[PDB]
Amino acid sequence: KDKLNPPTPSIYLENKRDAFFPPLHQFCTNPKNPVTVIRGLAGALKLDLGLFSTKTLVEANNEHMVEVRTQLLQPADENWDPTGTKKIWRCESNRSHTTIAKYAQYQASSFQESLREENEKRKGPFKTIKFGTNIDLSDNKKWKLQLHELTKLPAFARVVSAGNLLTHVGHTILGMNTVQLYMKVPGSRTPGHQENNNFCSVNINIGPGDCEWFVVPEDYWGVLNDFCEKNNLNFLMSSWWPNLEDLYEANVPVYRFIQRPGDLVWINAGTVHWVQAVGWCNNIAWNVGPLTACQYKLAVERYEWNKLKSVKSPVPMVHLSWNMARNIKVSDPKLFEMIKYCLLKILKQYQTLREALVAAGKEVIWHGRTNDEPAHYCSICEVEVFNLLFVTNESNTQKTYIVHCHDCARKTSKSLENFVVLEQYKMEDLIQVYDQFTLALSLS
Ligand SMILES: [Mn+2]
Ligand SMILES: [Zn+2]
Repeated sequence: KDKLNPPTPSIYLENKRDAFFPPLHQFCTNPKNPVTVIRGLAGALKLDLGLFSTKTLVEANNEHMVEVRTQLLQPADENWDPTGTKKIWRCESNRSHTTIAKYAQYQASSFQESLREENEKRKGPFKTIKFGTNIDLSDNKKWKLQLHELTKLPAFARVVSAGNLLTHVGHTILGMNTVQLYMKVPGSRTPGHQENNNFCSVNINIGPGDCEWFVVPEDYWGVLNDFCEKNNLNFLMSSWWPNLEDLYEANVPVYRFIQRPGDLVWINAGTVHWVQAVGWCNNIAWNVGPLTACQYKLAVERYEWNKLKSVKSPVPMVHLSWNMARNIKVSDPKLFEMIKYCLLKILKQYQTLREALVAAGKEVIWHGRTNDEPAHYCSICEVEVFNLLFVTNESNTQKTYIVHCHDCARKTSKSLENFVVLEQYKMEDLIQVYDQFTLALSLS
């Protein structure tokens, strides 16, 4: 079917008015659009892309760390086994570190070399290439001008904004509410994935070359998960590059398009995607969490799925839910009922545990909280832990307060004789927040 190769939802901006036009915001967050390509974005806003050129970055922080992926240069949209025999899903992506200065040297000399090949005139085997990925631009003192340029974007797409759920977590989540940079040569691949906890993502191509994108809607993610399982791959943790013929045969639609310098790509909640550089270019990217029922629902789903798969959630959805009820007026009836439901579940499970502890003679110690103190995760199994913290007698004594979840502490110390129970929030306080959380009226 032509329905298996659908057109890409696109918007062409000419000027600042197109960029601040409110229906643009509604178009991007609409669940029917798995991806939106906003063409001409940097031009419309007069964004100085030159601030993210390799030359500028070398000048600013030449010793900054780069994660290198070493890959094979593959033809077009395919991925072949090393021998050139069959197309397969597993893709080779070996890891190391370098600096901005050293990758730049390779980026530049790579281009000079293809110029000379182009003037030499005249199934693999395939060449090897290096991709500079996940460069951390969180530091405002190292990247002042770079980060300031991005405040020129319309609010809904900014790293920081009042309507962005990630802004209400109350703490930095590296790569999500901070900017990441990518430095590329042709063939550089970002393999198939969903965003962390299914949050939306924003990507701007700095240029000068293009990137080619492949996109699959959220509700087909299960099919791709089955493919991975059948091919001995972990959907969440392995590197894989889908066989397009396998997908067409399984009746999975695939969006495909080119991102040019200055184009902004909006990846909607839960959308599955993978990317390769066609030319020489840099990209920047981060996440955004719109206040919609669909975004919250999908984030919670992946949060629960991550527990089953023994994978840590970078977004602490329990802490976030309480922050919302504490500080945000919610006027969408569906979204409100979702949050209220989750808080109720958290509260009941917490009340159930606290009473079992008390019935069994275990002391609960008032420990409280400092402000801007992150959510805590279990030092053993890395699940989020809320309110009741399990700390060893020794770690308590030394005031290191190393956190365990209840189950991990029990597996170590059968009657918890090796632990103290620390409580961060009074129950009366939590009941109050829940009870005062009501649906706000909006006429929109
Ligand atoms: Mn992504
Ligand atoms: Zn644990």
